[PDB]
Amino acid sequence: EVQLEESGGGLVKPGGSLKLSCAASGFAFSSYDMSWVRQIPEKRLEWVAKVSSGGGSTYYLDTVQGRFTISRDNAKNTLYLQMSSLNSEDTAMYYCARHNYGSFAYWGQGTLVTVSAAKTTPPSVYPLAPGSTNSMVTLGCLVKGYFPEPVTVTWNSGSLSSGVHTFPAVLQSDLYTLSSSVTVPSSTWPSETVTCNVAHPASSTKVDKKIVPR
Amino acid sequence: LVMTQTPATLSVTPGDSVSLSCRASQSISNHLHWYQQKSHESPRLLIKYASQSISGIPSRFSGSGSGTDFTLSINSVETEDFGMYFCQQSNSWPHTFGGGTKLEIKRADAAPTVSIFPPSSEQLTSGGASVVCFLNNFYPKDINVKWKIDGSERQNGVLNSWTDQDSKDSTYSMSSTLTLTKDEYERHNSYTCEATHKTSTSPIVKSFNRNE
Repeated sequence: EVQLEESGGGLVKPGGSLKLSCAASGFAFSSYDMSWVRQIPEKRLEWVAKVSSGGGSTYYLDTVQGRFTISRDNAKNTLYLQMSSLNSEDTAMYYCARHNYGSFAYWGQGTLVTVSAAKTTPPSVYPLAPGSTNSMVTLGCLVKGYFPEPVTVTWNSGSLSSGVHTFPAVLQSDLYTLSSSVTVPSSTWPSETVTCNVAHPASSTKVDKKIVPR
Repeated sequence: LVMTQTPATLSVTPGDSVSLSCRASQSISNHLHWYQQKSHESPRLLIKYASQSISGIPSRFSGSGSGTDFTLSINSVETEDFGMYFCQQSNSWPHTFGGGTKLEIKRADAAPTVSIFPPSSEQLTSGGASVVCFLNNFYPKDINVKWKIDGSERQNGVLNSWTDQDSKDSTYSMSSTLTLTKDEYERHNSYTCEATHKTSTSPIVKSFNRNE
Protein backbone atom coordinates (compact mmCIF):
# COMPACT_ATOMS: atom_id res chain seq x y z
CA GLU A 1 0.00 0.00 0.00
CA VAL A 2 1.21 3.52 -0.96
CA GLN A 3 3.05 5.53 1.72
CA LEU A 4 4.12 9.12 1.36
CA GLU A 5 5.88 10.97 4.08
CA GLU A 6 6.99 14.56 3.68
CA SER A 7 9.43 16.25 6.12
CA GLY A 8 11.62 19.41 6.35
CA GLY A 9 8.92 22.03 6.97
CA GLY A 10 9.43 24.95 9.31
CA LEU A 11 9.97 28.62 10.00
CA VAL A 12 12.09 30.45 7.42
CA LYS A 13 13.01 34.15 7.31
CA PRO A 14 11.79 35.98 4.08
CA GLY A 15 14.35 35.72 1.26
CA GLY A 16 15.51 32.43 2.83
CA SER A 17 15.82 28.86 1.52
CA LEU A 18 14.37 25.52 2.67
CA LYS A 19 14.57 21.96 1.41
CA LEU A 20 11.47 19.70 1.65
CA SER A 21 11.77 15.86 1.43
CA CYS A 22 9.12 13.25 0.72
CA ALA A 23 9.93 9.55 1.41
CA ALA A 24 7.93 7.02 -0.58
CA SER A 25 7.20 3.24 -0.15
CA GLY A 26 4.64 0.54 -1.12
CA PHE A 27 4.88 1.19 -4.91
CA ALA A 28 7.25 1.33 -7.94
CA PHE A 29 8.51 4.99 -7.13
CA SER A 30 10.32 5.34 -10.51
CA SER A 31 7.17 4.30 -12.51
CA TYR A 32 5.11 7.39 -11.36
CA ASP A 33 5.20 11.20 -11.84
CA MET A 34 5.41 13.13 -8.51
CA SER A 35 3.96 16.53 -7.58
CA TRP A 36 4.06 19.10 -4.78
CA VAL A 37 0.66 20.66 -3.96
CA ARG A 38 0.38 23.34 -1.28
CA GLN A 39 -2.60 24.34 0.82
CA ILE A 40 -2.58 28.16 1.61
CA PRO A 41 -4.17 29.54 4.94
CA GLU A 42 -7.30 30.47 2.81
CA LYS A 43 -7.72 26.58 2.48
CA ARG A 44 -7.04 26.93 -1.30
CA LEU A 45 -4.97 24.27 -2.99
CA GLU A 46 -2.27 25.34 -5.39
CA TRP A 47 -0.24 22.92 -7.50
CA VAL A 48 3.46 23.93 -7.17
CA ALA A 49 5.69 21.57 -9.22
CA LYS A 50 5.70 18.19 -11.04
CA VAL A 51 8.63 15.89 -11.84
CA SER A 52 8.42 13.06 -14.48
CA SER A 53 8.79 9.33 -13.51
CA GLY A 54 12.43 9.31 -14.75
CA GLY A 55 13.02 12.93 -13.64
CA GLY A 56 13.56 14.29 -17.17
CA SER A 57 10.59 16.69 -17.42
CA THR A 58 9.98 19.29 -14.60
CA TYR A 59 6.98 21.68 -14.50
CA TYR A 60 6.45 24.66 -12.11
CA LEU A 61 3.68 27.10 -11.22
CA ASP A 62 4.76 30.42 -12.81
CA THR A 63 4.94 32.38 -9.48
CA VAL A 64 7.34 29.66 -8.20
CA GLN A 65 9.55 29.50 -11.44
CA GLY A 66 13.30 30.17 -10.96
CA ARG A 67 12.96 30.13 -7.10
CA PHE A 68 12.02 26.43 -6.58
CA THR A 69 13.56 23.18 -7.87
CA ILE A 70 11.71 19.82 -7.80
CA SER A 71 14.07 16.81 -7.97
CA ARG A 72 13.89 13.09 -7.16
CA ASP A 73 16.21 10.22 -6.21
CA ASN A 74 14.70 7.04 -7.73
CA ALA A 75 17.27 4.87 -5.97
CA LYS A 76 16.44 6.49 -2.64
CA ASN A 77 12.60 6.57 -3.21
CA THR A 78 12.70 10.23 -2.08
CA LEU A 79 11.21 13.32 -3.73
CA TYR A 80 12.61 16.83 -3.10
CA LEU A 81 11.57 20.52 -3.19
CA GLN A 82 14.49 22.96 -2.69
CA MET A 83 12.97 26.41 -2.20
CA SER A 84 14.80 29.76 -2.19
CA SER A 85 14.01 33.50 -2.23
CA LEU A 86 10.94 32.68 -0.06
CA ASN A 87 8.08 35.18 0.40
CA SER A 88 4.94 35.44 2.63
CA GLU A 89 2.90 34.02 -0.27
CA ASP A 90 4.90 30.73 0.07
CA THR A 91 3.46 30.06 3.62
CA ALA A 92 1.46 26.81 3.30
CA MET A 93 1.00 23.14 4.14
CA TYR A 94 3.08 21.28 1.54
CA TYR A 95 1.86 17.84 0.29
CA CYS A 96 3.74 15.51 -2.02
CA ALA A 97 1.49 13.51 -4.33
CA ARG A 98 1.66 10.53 -6.65
CA HIS A 99 -0.01 10.93 -10.04
CA ASN A 100 -2.61 8.80 -11.90
CA TYR A 101 -2.03 10.67 -15.17
CA GLY A 102 -3.66 14.11 -14.55
CA SER A 103 -5.08 13.34 -11.10
CA PHE A 104 -3.20 13.31 -7.74
CA ALA A 105 -4.23 9.75 -6.64
CA TYR A 106 -2.28 9.48 -3.34
CA TRP A 107 -1.30 12.29 -0.95
CA GLY A 108 1.03 12.69 1.97
CA GLN A 109 0.13 13.98 5.43
CA GLY A 110 1.64 17.45 4.97
CA THR A 111 4.66 19.52 6.08
CA LEU A 112 3.97 23.16 7.27
CA VAL A 113 6.22 25.98 5.86
CA THR A 114 6.07 29.35 7.64
CA VAL A 115 7.64 32.32 5.89
CA SER A 116 7.93 35.18 8.46
CA ALA A 117 10.42 37.59 10.08
CA ALA A 118 8.87 36.71 13.54
CA LYS A 119 11.04 34.55 15.80
CA THR A 120 10.28 31.09 17.20
CA THR A 121 8.65 31.55 20.65
CA PRO A 122 7.44 28.83 23.06
CA PRO A 123 3.85 28.92 24.40
CA SER A 124 3.00 30.17 27.90
CA VAL A 125 0.44 27.64 29.25
CA TYR A 126 -2.33 28.79 31.55
CA PRO A 127 -4.76 26.65 33.50
CA LEU A 128 -8.51 27.33 33.08
CA ALA A 129 -10.22 26.18 36.30
CA PRO A 130 -13.81 27.25 37.24
CA GLY A 131 -14.31 30.26 39.56
CA SER A 132 -15.35 29.38 43.17
CA THR A 133 -22.57 22.40 41.01
CA ASN A 134 -23.38 20.15 38.00
CA SER A 135 -22.75 16.40 37.21
CA MET A 136 -19.89 17.50 34.88
CA VAL A 137 -17.06 20.11 35.19
CA THR A 138 -15.24 21.88 32.30
CA LEU A 139 -11.50 22.58 32.51
CA GLY A 140 -9.05 23.87 30.03
CA CYS A 141 -5.77 25.38 29.19
CA LEU A 142 -4.77 28.40 27.27
CA VAL A 143 -1.76 28.02 24.99
CA LYS A 144 -0.65 31.67 24.44
CA GLY A 145 2.10 33.44 22.43
CA TYR A 146 3.68 30.71 20.32
CA PHE A 147 5.36 30.75 16.87
CA PRO A 148 5.19 29.11 14.39
CA GLU A 149 2.36 26.63 14.20
CA PRO A 150 1.79 23.84 15.18
CA VAL A 151 1.31 22.78 18.82
CA THR A 152 -0.20 19.55 20.19
CA VAL A 153 -2.53 19.22 23.19
CA THR A 154 -3.33 16.03 25.17
CA TRP A 155 -5.03 15.64 28.55
CA ASN A 156 -3.43 13.28 31.04
CA SER A 157 -0.87 12.26 28.31
CA GLY A 158 -3.49 10.87 25.95
CA SER A 159 -5.42 8.91 28.72
CA LEU A 160 -8.32 11.48 28.76
CA SER A 161 -9.84 11.41 25.28
CA SER A 162 -13.59 12.06 25.67
CA GLY A 163 -14.93 15.54 26.27
CA VAL A 164 -11.75 17.06 24.74
CA HIS A 165 -12.07 20.14 22.37
CA THR A 166 -8.89 21.58 20.84
CA PHE A 167 -9.53 24.95 19.16
CA PRO A 168 -7.66 26.08 15.98
CA ALA A 169 -4.88 28.60 16.60
CA VAL A 170 -5.70 32.33 16.06
CA LEU A 171 -2.80 34.52 14.82
CA GLN A 172 -2.58 37.86 16.62
CA SER A 173 0.56 40.05 16.06
CA ASP A 174 3.11 37.28 15.08
CA LEU A 175 1.87 35.00 17.93
CA TYR A 176 -0.60 32.18 17.94
CA THR A 177 -3.02 31.40 20.77
CA LEU A 178 -5.14 28.28 21.15
CA SER A 179 -7.26 26.81 23.85
CA SER A 180 -8.35 23.33 24.75
CA SER A 181 -11.24 22.23 26.89
CA VAL A 182 -12.06 19.02 28.79
CA THR A 183 -15.35 18.03 30.44
CA VAL A 184 -14.95 15.45 33.19
CA PRO A 185 -17.39 14.10 35.87
CA SER A 186 -17.71 16.60 38.76
CA SER A 187 -17.19 13.77 41.27
CA THR A 188 -13.68 13.01 39.83
CA TRP A 189 -12.23 16.52 39.97
CA PRO A 190 -10.13 17.58 41.85
CA SER A 191 -10.29 14.03 43.45
CA GLU A 192 -8.34 12.74 40.38
CA THR A 193 -5.81 14.99 38.63
CA VAL A 194 -6.39 16.59 35.24
CA THR A 195 -3.18 17.87 33.49
CA CYS A 196 -2.91 19.40 30.00
CA ASN A 197 0.17 18.50 28.03
CA VAL A 198 1.48 20.97 25.40
CA ALA A 199 4.02 20.04 22.77
CA HIS A 200 5.72 22.75 20.63
CA PRO A 201 8.19 21.05 18.19
CA ALA A 202 9.61 24.34 16.70
CA SER A 203 11.17 25.18 20.09
CA SER A 204 11.47 21.47 21.12
CA THR A 205 9.36 22.44 24.25
CA LYS A 206 6.78 20.36 26.16
CA VAL A 207 4.70 21.74 29.01
CA ASP A 208 2.65 19.73 31.50
CA LYS A 209 0.15 21.95 33.37
CA LYS A 210 -1.93 20.61 36.31
CA ILE A 211 -5.43 22.09 36.67
CA VAL A 212 -6.00 22.93 40.34
CA PRO A 213 -9.15 24.41 42.01
CA ARG A 214 -9.15 28.22 42.48
CA LEU B 1 -7.15 29.07 -16.98
CA VAL B 2 -9.60 29.73 -14.12
CA MET B 3 -11.70 27.05 -12.34
CA THR B 4 -14.87 28.40 -10.70
CA GLN B 5 -16.59 26.22 -8.14
CA THR B 6 -20.10 26.86 -6.81
CA PRO B 7 -21.72 26.91 -4.23
CA ALA B 8 -18.86 27.81 -1.81
CA THR B 9 -20.69 26.39 1.21
CA LEU B 10 -23.40 23.76 1.31
CA SER B 11 -25.73 22.75 4.19
CA VAL B 12 -27.22 19.23 3.70
CA THR B 13 -29.65 17.26 5.93
CA PRO B 14 -28.76 13.52 5.81
CA GLY B 15 -30.81 11.58 3.23
CA ASP B 16 -30.91 14.72 0.97
CA SER B 17 -28.99 14.96 -2.32
CA VAL B 18 -26.59 17.67 -3.63
CA SER B 19 -24.42 18.59 -6.60
CA LEU B 20 -21.35 20.81 -7.00
CA SER B 21 -20.64 22.85 -10.14
CA CYS B 22 -17.11 23.22 -11.60
CA ARG B 23 -16.56 25.69 -14.47
CA ALA B 24 -13.51 26.08 -16.75
CA SER B 25 -12.80 29.36 -18.70
CA GLN B 26 -11.81 27.31 -21.78
CA SER B 27 -12.62 23.69 -22.76
CA ILE B 28 -10.60 21.10 -20.80
CA SER B 29 -12.16 18.04 -22.59
CA ASN B 30 -12.67 15.53 -19.71
CA HIS B 31 -9.34 16.47 -17.90
CA LEU B 32 -11.13 17.26 -14.60
CA HIS B 33 -10.67 15.45 -11.28
CA TRP B 34 -12.57 15.71 -7.97
CA TYR B 35 -11.27 15.52 -4.40
CA GLN B 36 -12.61 15.44 -0.85
CA GLN B 37 -10.83 16.89 2.21
CA LYS B 38 -11.91 16.07 5.78
CA SER B 39 -10.59 18.03 8.85
CA HIS B 40 -6.85 17.47 9.79
CA GLU B 41 -6.60 15.13 6.76
CA SER B 42 -5.07 15.48 3.28
CA PRO B 43 -7.14 15.63 0.00
CA ARG B 44 -8.38 12.35 -1.51
CA LEU B 45 -9.28 11.56 -5.18
CA LEU B 46 -13.09 10.99 -5.44
CA ILE B 47 -13.67 10.91 -9.26
CA LYS B 48 -10.95 11.18 -11.92
CA TYR B 49 -11.44 12.23 -15.60
CA ALA B 50 -14.86 13.87 -15.06
CA SER B 51 -16.84 10.56 -14.48
CA GLN B 52 -14.44 7.65 -13.56
CA SER B 53 -14.83 6.74 -9.90
CA ILE B 54 -11.96 5.33 -7.81
CA SER B 55 -11.83 1.96 -5.99
CA GLY B 56 -13.40 2.21 -2.52
CA ILE B 57 -15.41 5.44 -3.13
CA PRO B 58 -19.25 5.17 -2.65
CA SER B 59 -21.40 4.92 -5.84
CA ARG B 60 -23.42 7.86 -4.39
CA PHE B 61 -20.56 10.01 -5.74
CA SER B 62 -21.09 10.67 -9.45
CA GLY B 63 -19.06 13.06 -11.56
CA SER B 64 -20.38 14.39 -14.89
CA GLY B 65 -19.51 16.85 -17.65
CA SER B 66 -17.20 17.76 -20.56
CA GLY B 67 -15.44 20.86 -21.95
CA THR B 68 -16.33 23.84 -19.77
CA ASP B 69 -18.95 22.49 -17.31
CA PHE B 70 -18.65 19.66 -14.77
CA THR B 71 -20.73 18.38 -11.91
CA LEU B 72 -20.12 16.21 -8.84
CA SER B 73 -23.35 14.85 -7.48
CA ILE B 74 -23.82 13.10 -4.12
CA ASN B 75 -27.01 11.08 -3.59
CA SER B 76 -28.40 10.79 -0.05
CA VAL B 77 -25.63 12.60 1.79
CA GLU B 78 -24.25 10.76 4.87
CA THR B 79 -22.86 12.37 8.03
CA GLU B 80 -19.41 11.07 6.88
CA ASP B 81 -19.55 13.21 3.63
CA PHE B 82 -18.89 16.51 5.51
CA GLY B 83 -15.77 18.52 4.55
CA MET B 84 -14.16 20.25 1.59
CA TYR B 85 -14.52 19.42 -2.06
CA PHE B 86 -12.30 20.58 -4.89
CA CYS B 87 -12.26 20.08 -8.62
CA GLN B 88 -8.88 20.21 -10.38
CA GLN B 89 -7.99 20.68 -14.06
CA SER B 90 -5.13 18.75 -15.81
CA ASN B 91 -5.65 20.06 -19.37
CA SER B 92 -3.16 22.98 -19.27
CA TRP B 93 -0.28 24.46 -17.28
CA PRO B 94 -0.27 25.35 -14.50
CA HIS B 95 -2.74 22.72 -13.19
CA THR B 96 -5.52 24.56 -11.31
CA PHE B 97 -8.05 23.81 -8.59
CA GLY B 98 -11.46 25.40 -8.05
CA GLY B 99 -12.02 27.57 -4.95
CA GLY B 100 -13.61 24.55 -3.23
CA THR B 101 -16.95 23.83 -1.54
CA LYS B 102 -17.42 23.31 2.20
CA LEU B 103 -20.08 20.63 2.67
CA GLU B 104 -21.78 20.82 6.09
CA ILE B 105 -24.24 18.25 7.57
CA LYS B 106 -27.49 19.62 8.93
CA ARG B 107 -28.78 18.19 12.26
CA ALA B 108 -31.10 18.97 15.27
CA ASP B 109 -30.63 22.43 16.82
CA ALA B 110 -28.37 22.18 19.86
CA ALA B 111 -27.93 24.86 22.53
CA PRO B 112 -24.28 25.57 23.58
CA THR B 113 -22.82 24.57 26.97
CA VAL B 114 -21.19 27.87 28.07
CA SER B 115 -18.33 27.88 30.67
CA ILE B 116 -16.50 31.02 31.95
CA PHE B 117 -12.89 31.09 33.17
CA PRO B 118 -11.15 33.95 35.00
CA PRO B 119 -7.38 34.63 34.53
CA SER B 120 -4.96 32.27 36.27
CA SER B 121 -2.62 33.65 38.94
CA GLU B 122 0.29 32.51 36.69
CA GLN B 123 -0.79 34.80 33.78
CA LEU B 124 -1.50 37.69 36.23
CA THR B 125 2.11 37.33 37.51
CA SER B 126 3.42 38.08 33.96
CA GLY B 127 1.22 41.21 33.81
CA GLY B 128 -1.54 39.85 31.55
CA ALA B 129 -5.21 38.86 31.89
CA SER B 130 -7.28 36.57 29.67
CA VAL B 131 -10.95 35.86 30.37
CA VAL B 132 -11.86 32.63 28.57
CA CYS B 133 -15.23 31.45 27.40
CA PHE B 134 -16.03 28.00 25.90
CA LEU B 135 -19.25 27.35 23.97
CA ASN B 136 -19.41 23.68 23.21
CA ASN B 137 -21.60 21.24 21.23
CA PHE B 138 -24.05 23.58 19.47
CA TYR B 139 -25.90 23.56 16.11
CA PRO B 140 -26.20 25.68 13.84
CA LYS B 141 -22.67 27.13 13.56
CA ASP B 142 -23.90 30.76 13.60
CA ILE B 143 -23.58 32.14 17.11
CA ASN B 144 -23.03 35.67 18.39
CA VAL B 145 -20.58 35.99 21.28
CA LYS B 146 -20.26 39.29 23.23
CA TRP B 147 -18.09 40.34 26.22
CA LYS B 148 -19.40 42.77 28.87
CA ILE B 149 -17.14 44.36 31.42
CA ASP B 150 -19.21 45.98 34.23
CA GLY B 151 -22.09 45.96 31.77
CA SER B 152 -20.31 47.70 28.89
CA GLU B 153 -19.84 45.67 25.65
CA ARG B 154 -16.20 45.14 24.57
CA GLN B 155 -14.48 43.95 21.32
CA ASN B 156 -10.84 45.14 21.69
CA GLY B 157 -8.63 42.15 22.54
CA VAL B 158 -11.40 39.52 21.88
CA LEU B 159 -10.40 36.49 19.79
CA ASN B 160 -12.63 33.65 18.58
CA SER B 161 -12.02 30.22 17.08
CA TRP B 162 -14.58 27.70 15.93
CA THR B 163 -13.82 24.01 15.68
CA ASP B 164 -14.66 22.27 12.40
CA GLN B 165 -17.83 20.14 12.48
CA ASP B 166 -17.55 17.14 14.85
CA SER B 167 -17.34 13.79 12.94
CA LYS B 168 -19.41 11.88 15.59
CA ASP B 169 -22.27 14.34 16.44
CA SER B 170 -22.03 17.11 13.72
CA THR B 171 -22.05 19.85 16.37
CA TYR B 172 -19.68 22.76 16.71
CA SER B 173 -17.69 24.19 19.56
CA MET B 174 -16.18 27.69 19.84
CA SER B 175 -13.75 29.53 22.11
CA SER B 176 -13.85 33.22 22.91
CA THR B 177 -10.88 34.86 24.70
CA LEU B 178 -10.93 38.43 26.03
CA THR B 179 -7.31 39.57 26.68
CA LEU B 180 -6.47 42.69 28.69
CA THR B 181 -3.60 44.04 30.73
CA LYS B 182 -3.55 42.97 34.47
CA ASP B 183 -3.88 46.65 35.61
CA GLU B 184 -7.04 47.17 33.43
CA TYR B 185 -8.49 43.78 34.61
CA GLU B 186 -8.14 45.03 38.23
CA ARG B 187 -10.18 48.21 37.37
CA HIS B 188 -13.38 46.23 36.76
CA ASN B 189 -15.55 43.87 38.83
CA SER B 190 -17.96 41.87 36.52
CA TYR B 191 -16.83 39.91 33.48
CA THR B 192 -19.54 38.29 31.40
CA CYS B 193 -19.70 36.09 28.29
CA GLU B 194 -22.96 36.43 26.30
CA ALA B 195 -24.05 33.99 23.60
CA THR B 196 -26.90 34.77 21.20
CA HIS B 197 -27.93 31.54 19.42
CA LYS B 198 -31.05 30.39 17.50
CA THR B 199 -31.87 27.85 20.34
CA SER B 200 -33.19 30.70 22.61
CA THR B 201 -34.69 34.23 22.21
CA SER B 202 -32.68 35.32 25.26
CA PRO B 203 -28.87 35.03 25.25
CA ILE B 204 -26.96 32.58 27.49
CA VAL B 205 -24.98 34.46 30.17
CA LYS B 206 -21.91 33.28 32.11
CA SER B 207 -20.44 35.65 34.71
CA PHE B 208 -17.44 35.99 36.92
CA ASN B 209 -16.90 38.71 39.56
CA ARG B 210 -13.25 39.64 40.32
CA ASN B 211 -14.57 40.83 43.76
CA GLU B 212 -15.85 37.25 44.47
